[PDB]
Amino acid sequence: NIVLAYGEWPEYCPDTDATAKPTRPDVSVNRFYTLDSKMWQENSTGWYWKFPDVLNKTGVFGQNAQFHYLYRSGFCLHVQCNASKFHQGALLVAVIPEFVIAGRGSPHPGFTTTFPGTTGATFYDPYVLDSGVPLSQALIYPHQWINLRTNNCATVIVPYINAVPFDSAINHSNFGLIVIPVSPLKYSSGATTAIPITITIAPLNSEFGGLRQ
Amino acid sequence: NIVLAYGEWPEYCPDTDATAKPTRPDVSVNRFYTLDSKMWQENSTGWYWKFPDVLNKTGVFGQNAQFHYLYRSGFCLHVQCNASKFHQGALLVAVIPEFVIAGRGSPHPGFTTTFPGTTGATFYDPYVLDSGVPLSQALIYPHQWINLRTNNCATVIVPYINAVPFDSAINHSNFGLIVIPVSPLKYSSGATTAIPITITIAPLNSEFGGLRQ
Amino acid sequence: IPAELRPGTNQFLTTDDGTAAPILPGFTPTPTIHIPGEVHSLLELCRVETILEVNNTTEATGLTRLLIPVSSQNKADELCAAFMVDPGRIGPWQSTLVGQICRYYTQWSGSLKVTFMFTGSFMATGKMLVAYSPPGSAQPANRETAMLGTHVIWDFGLQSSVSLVIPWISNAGVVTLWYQTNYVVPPETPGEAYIIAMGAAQDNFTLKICKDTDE
Amino acid sequence: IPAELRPGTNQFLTTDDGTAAPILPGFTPTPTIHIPGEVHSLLELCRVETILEVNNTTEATGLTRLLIPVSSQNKADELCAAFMVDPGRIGPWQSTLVGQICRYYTQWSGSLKVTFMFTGSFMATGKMLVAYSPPGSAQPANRETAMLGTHVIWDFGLQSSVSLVIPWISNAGVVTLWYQTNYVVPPETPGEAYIIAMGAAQDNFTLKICKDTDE
Amino acid sequence: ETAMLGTHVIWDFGLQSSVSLVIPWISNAGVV
Amino acid sequence: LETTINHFFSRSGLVGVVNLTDGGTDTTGYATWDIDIMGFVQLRRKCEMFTYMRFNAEFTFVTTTENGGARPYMLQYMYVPPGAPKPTGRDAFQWQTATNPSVFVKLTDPPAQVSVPFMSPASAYQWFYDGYPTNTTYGLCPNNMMGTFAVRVVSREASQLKLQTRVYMKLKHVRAWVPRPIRSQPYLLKNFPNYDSSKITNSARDRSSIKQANM
Amino acid sequence: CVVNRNGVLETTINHFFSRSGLVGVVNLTDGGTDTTGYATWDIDIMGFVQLRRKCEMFTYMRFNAEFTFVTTTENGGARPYMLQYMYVPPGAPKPTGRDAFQWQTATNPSVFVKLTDPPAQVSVPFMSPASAYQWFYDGYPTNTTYGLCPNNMMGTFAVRVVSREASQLKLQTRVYMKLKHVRAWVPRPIRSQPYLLKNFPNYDSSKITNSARDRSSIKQANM
Repeated sequence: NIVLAYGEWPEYCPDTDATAKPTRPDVSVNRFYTLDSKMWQENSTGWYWKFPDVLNKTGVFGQNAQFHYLYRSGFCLHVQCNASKFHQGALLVAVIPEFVIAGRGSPHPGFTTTFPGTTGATFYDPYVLDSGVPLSQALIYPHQWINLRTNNCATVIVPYINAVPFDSAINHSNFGLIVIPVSPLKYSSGATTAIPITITIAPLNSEFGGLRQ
Repeated sequence: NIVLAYGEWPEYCPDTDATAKPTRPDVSVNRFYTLDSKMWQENSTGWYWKFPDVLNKTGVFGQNAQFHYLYRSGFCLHVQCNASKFHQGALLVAVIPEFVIAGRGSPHPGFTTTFPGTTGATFYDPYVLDSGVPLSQALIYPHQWINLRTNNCATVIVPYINAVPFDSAINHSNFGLIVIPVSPLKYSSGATTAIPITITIAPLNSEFGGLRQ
Repeated sequence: IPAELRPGTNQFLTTDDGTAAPILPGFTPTPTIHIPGEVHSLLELCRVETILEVNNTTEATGLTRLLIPVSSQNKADELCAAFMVDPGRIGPWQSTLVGQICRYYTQWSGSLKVTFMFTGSFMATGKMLVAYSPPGSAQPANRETAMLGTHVIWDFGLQSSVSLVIPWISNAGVVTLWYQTNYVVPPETPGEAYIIAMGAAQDNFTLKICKDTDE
Repeated sequence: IPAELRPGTNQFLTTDDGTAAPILPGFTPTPTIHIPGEVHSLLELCRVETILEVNNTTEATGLTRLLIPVSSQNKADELCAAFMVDPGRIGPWQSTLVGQICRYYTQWSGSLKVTFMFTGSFMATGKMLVAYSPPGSAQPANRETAMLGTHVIWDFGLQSSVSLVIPWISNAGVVTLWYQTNYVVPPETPGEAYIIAMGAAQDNFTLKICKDTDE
Repeated sequence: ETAMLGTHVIWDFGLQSSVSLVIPWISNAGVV
Repeated sequence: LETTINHFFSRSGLVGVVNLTDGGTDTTGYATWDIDIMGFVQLRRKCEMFTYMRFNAEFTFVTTTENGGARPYMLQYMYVPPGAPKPTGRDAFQWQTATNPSVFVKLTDPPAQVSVPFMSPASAYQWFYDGYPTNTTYGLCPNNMMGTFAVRVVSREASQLKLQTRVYMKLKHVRAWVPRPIRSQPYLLKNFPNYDSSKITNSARDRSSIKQANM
Repeated sequence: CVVNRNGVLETTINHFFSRSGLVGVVNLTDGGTDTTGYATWDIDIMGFVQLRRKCEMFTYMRFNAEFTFVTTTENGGARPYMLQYMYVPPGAPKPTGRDAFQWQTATNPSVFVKLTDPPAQVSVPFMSPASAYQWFYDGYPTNTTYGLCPNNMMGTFAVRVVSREASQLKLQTRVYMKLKHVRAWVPRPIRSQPYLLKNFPNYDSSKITNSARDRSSIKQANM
């Protein structure tokens, strides 16, 4: 049913120094944030979303992660696409920690290419994941297939993976959520051309330390 | 109330060699020696007194420290200034062991500059303590502030601090007592211009060994 | 005390166990924290199933070489795909995880498994025959002589994914993919689909003498 | 006995623990006595409060740069003084004890405190606001946006000295000093005073890799 | 997006054919 | 025992070569070398299989002359820890700073071996950083600095040697946390993952048809 | 960024004076008649201003010292010549020539190490009549006599090449001192003014350098 990233069930920080202190916010921030639905077509090529960049400037999490210079949280990711029984295809939904966009053409990528926002950007070369690293071996990461004749939803629960127990939520993005159609979408003439893909994010154990302004 | 220099409560010499023998004088020498009162003005710049130089040639302690070639004693220092509720300022009263006057102008200091007597000399550059060593960090020493809106007296009890348990009281001066106005003296027109600063010295555990003439 | 120096004193022999002098005594590093992951050995990386470029032809050019094409114009018994089982030689097993960590590690011996999954519509129905030949024999020329081996009759309606275990390769064994029944679709449903092949090593897979890779 | 010489024999590597031959055997030094003091580590020197040159302007020239001036011609909400919290960088913390023993010791992390005391007449009365901003934010431009932080309403009649604890600096945090109420004096009393600022590190202040100072 | 930050219910068509939302405490206005 | 994470990084190989060319006025007489493991593409491809790594390192300096005949000249292998300035000349004052641990070993001795601990402010070295340190500023992590060495011959009046130092690094106590796929595209730069998208090289060599297992 | 605490083993009084650095350089220039052929060096730690500023943070210090002598030629090529590193304890006379009788006094412990050997290391104990070295003495030993303490003498070394008929070497000895078992009693503030002399605290009062670099106004935290 659910994929559990590295078998952890994320928790709070144990007994760290410089915190006696950090606020543990309630379900006002731990609700279900539903992003936009991306239309997956025949010539579509994939998408990626940076975390926690997709929940900056959005709701209570935007007002906390912009006015705090420490941050630690784990997420619950729920990707679901709504297709009929006459469409076909497959999606690869993986979670890549420290997902670095490379830059192409023998030339560094822009700000909106690596930090796309809520509207996550699209791949240019999904075969090499836009990082010179092949999709053929991209099943090392916590993944789940969305095959349109078997299932529609994929649930991945990601803990906090970092070498430092507290960083800033604006500069550093911990992981990325790729959704790449490995097998393309085919349909007979008359069906719906675009199939939406909706994503729901619920933060689990968010912490914030040190308040501004 | 009182500042205790390095947390010691000075005592007599434990079981040293070449003394079986030294005389332990009574309260004929351990009375309260009150020196002169120095007038602190607007353009005043500080004072310093060398110990036990201020009690040589003065009373019973002068007749003992000049006719003995061993010496060991600890002191009790009581600095007090008498100001009204219309004057303002602050004094830094510290105790500097092995306080060496440097000498200025790219030239060694005279005898009366480093061994001033009962009338202790005044600083030329109090910002560097006349030793190239800043007043900003001079709170390492056992100190007490005399702020004229809070208190008037400052009591420091100094033990015997030396690498040799017996020296001569004429050649070697163990420590120095600085009194420096960090904040200057200001007063409205009509008040008393000069404010006196009186000092009372009581030796605690004086010892003398080997008599002359 | 007396001492004698045997031959081999002043040599710097790499792969040694002699300690070196610490250049910063009294230095205390940053204390470690709990980071998820913690790979203890490379042997638990080569048992993760990764996609296998079976369609490594010339005209593929992209993500269309991870996919084995299944059509409805093909009749029964017509050999959908075939590939050797060689994790470490040149072929489909060059894009997988088990086949790239053994361009190091000169010798290897163990069991594997190859997992197929079908990426057609929910309405489509058919069958496939998945036969593995031993490493002494060549690939079968007929479906009937492939039926007499280690076949698996895999259909499309009941199961969407099947797996076959290859026993004990060593440094070859050919696994084929035959049409048992043609690809059956209802009206207004596309007639082409794809199979993507996966593959990893089993628990008794081991490795031997180290060697640098050939990129 | 046989022995082999590993690489690194005849080197003189500084920061080593090898003993040397005593040049005077049978020599007995002078026995130690009890001297007061006995600094066991440099970490108990950087927790002694020392004066802080906040008024490090150009025209100061002497002891008048230890003192923050407070006047009676200044109205309410007019920013008496402001300085960063950087024990080790260039500024007011260059004249203090905690900031001069960390021109050695490349890394540092811990808590601090800054102690103010007032040097006016006994008859004078006023208030001050002592606000500390976190190291992500700049200094506040208004008193109202400095009131919403970690302020301390410090008055002059009740207390003559106040202290504020800065939590967890690292190698920046700005502490300001605002007029809450103007400086009130009776007749025949001078209208100018001074505040001298102090500062030291807390008990959880530590230091790391050694380095020579830059004078 | 500014309606997602309120009291939303993500109702789909395949799983459920009917959904209900409870409005707390009207009085004599609230827009759904 | 041979597939473990500590034996995969076990042996010591070449990691950097510098040259002195002492003699005269137009020549420098010293040679520094920034410690990095991403210099050669054989250790770079092995260490970019993981994201977080934590290890010690011990070094060995094999110095010969230009021809090989080694007369005894005394050398100095210093070590500049991260946060300390590098030397500027062969007679500068950074050679006499006591906080830089230097090693005095002649040319005729066996090579000078020394060990360097974990030197990061974090608790693991990061080789992939998805952030900014606040175009060319993306993906730079200053928590990977280890130091230099600054080889120098100790003399007075400009000996005419032309030396060549070879540095051999051994990785000890290796811990790697999260794995990632091995790179297929060739390298373009040293610090960046750029891959020249105008020609995407494939991860499997081609064959004639999908139905023939012979490749 | 840093969340944890560092180590307290590196701030101690024994690690602050731990490592061995350069403390003195002498030159021989053997050969002929007009040249001397020997080189003495009075042991003092107040030679370089980096160890002087660290040790004048305290008044009373008590330590051992071990020495290492790195000698090269003028170019570097070291042929095997036998050297002598003597040690004149405080109260004994220094040598007057390369063939004087102070080289054969058995109470001066000398070390015979060639040029091609690894450097000659030796250790010197606590050599004071008091129980601590004083670096600030407020007294007279009975203008230029103020603040001199003869309880800090440690000795010389007097490097000499052992030969018979005047080898033509030009050597250079570098002395590296390591401070062991360091005990410091009373602290004092670190010096801000630059040094003028070697044995005296003189500071050139005509220009008092400040202990903090200037900024524009008191109301701006940007510096």
